[PDB]
Amino acid sequence: LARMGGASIGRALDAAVLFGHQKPVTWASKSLFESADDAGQVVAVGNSNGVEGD
Amino acid sequence: ADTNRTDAAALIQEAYSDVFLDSVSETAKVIGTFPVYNMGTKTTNLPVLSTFP
Repeated sequence: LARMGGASIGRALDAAVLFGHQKPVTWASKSLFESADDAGQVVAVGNSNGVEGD
Repeated sequence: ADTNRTDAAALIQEAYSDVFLDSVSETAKVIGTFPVYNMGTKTTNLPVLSTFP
């Protein structure tokens, strides 16, 4: 349970920073996904066999 | 009027060869491939973690 308690907190921090999952409302910064998404810096992978470069 | 192979026949022994004679071979692989545990009884229990916080 000591190993489990520690590891549980590390996982919850990553998910907040990267994707904003349960991000504290007092964190004024955008999460990494949200920062890119609001900037429009998003690339969709395609199904072109790379003919579309995607 | 001649001594042919059918007359000489009792004098004509055949030979034997081992060139195509092999035993079976052990082809089996799982005991060589995977981990082996020596059991001392019919059953062993193996506990595992299932869920966490």
